[PDB]
Amino acid sequence: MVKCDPRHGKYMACCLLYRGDVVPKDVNAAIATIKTKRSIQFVDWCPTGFKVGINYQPPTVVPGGDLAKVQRAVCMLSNTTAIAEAWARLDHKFDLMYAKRAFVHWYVGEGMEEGEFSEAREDMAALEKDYEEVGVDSVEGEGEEEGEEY
Amino acid sequence: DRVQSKIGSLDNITHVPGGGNKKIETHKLTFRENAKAKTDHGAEIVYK
Repeated sequence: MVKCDPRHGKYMACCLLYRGDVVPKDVNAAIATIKTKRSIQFVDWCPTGFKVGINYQPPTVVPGGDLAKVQRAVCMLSNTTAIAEAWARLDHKFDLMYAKRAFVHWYVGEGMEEGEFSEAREDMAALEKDYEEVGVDSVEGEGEEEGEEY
Repeated sequence: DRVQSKIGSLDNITHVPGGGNKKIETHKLTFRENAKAKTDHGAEIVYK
């Protein structure tokens, strides 16, 4: 339900919530095939990137028109660097208008300051480095000690 | 006195250059420097 393609980064976190006619070991066997396909990519510092929950009251859904009524469902909530595009687009679209000072006069007429757009756009330039610091892997490569320094 | 027009259409000929007024963009001066040099050398550099 976000249009960042989840292939464009790595997960740190996943909280999944089953509902209905569900089995604790079917859940377990499903998530082993999600973990096994590491194409579905993860942050290398978080081996244990998953949380489960199971609750036995079916999914219920408000009526109207043609709609499916199933015996079991899932909500997941999930944190991933793949979203960092969205933030790099929104702070660019910002900076594009703000460099011309487009619409800024409506805002400053209400008593807001150019420092406040300044601390905001900087805080997203801090957040740019902060999605990416956590995006960098937990190894910086290696080299052989047997080779000469000179 | 040989007579002339009582009107006189020439008077705004006193008006000043111009022509027109401005332009002035709202906060920045991009590419006014007309693409001369801005750096020296270039390629491999130093070391000690």
